[PDB]
Amino acid sequence: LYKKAGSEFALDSSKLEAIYATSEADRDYKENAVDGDENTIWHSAYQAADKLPVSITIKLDKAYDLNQIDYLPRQNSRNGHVTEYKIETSLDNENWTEVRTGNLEVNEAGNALANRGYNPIRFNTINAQYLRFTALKTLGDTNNKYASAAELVFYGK
Ligand SMILES: CC(=O)N[C@@H]1[C@@H](O)[C@@H](O)[C@@H](CO)O[C@H]1O
Ligand SMILES: [Ca+2]
Repeated sequence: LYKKAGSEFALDSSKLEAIYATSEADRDYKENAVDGDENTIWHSAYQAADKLPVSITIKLDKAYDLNQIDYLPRQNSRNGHVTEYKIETSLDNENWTEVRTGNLEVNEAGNALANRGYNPIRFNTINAQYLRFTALKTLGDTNNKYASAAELVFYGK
């Protein structure tokens, strides 16, 4: 029911730009969520007053008909693994449509995502030049405080 990385629709990460994120920590910048690279992450701040939700806004080079993104969790650590999320889109970065909400399954222990590769998230084909991805629940040494993402893969025409 999903599509894999070899969909004719998989936008190239060169098409994407992270224009905004609630916060960023260390050297884990918003740009690392859409650089096509498993080995870089976006991580949000984890100071004392930092809590969820956090979100990141991806700008596309034109407006696309999107119907799926893949979420690639941080490969070396479960810190910031997103387990509940929200997806919104817009043409103008001011008026958002709420596309959907949802969860990703945890492993047996409950300490990391069950699927450590591309977790596909499909939705009904909507036209967009901006997508806001919002982490609602997350894992980490402290749960539900900070989020990370290794990649967001977009699909659309
Ligand atoms: C190298 C590394 O893992 N750094 C993490 C950091 O990204 C963040 O998750 C922080 C919050 O607890 O924990 C650190 O250990
Ligand atoms: Ca990356």
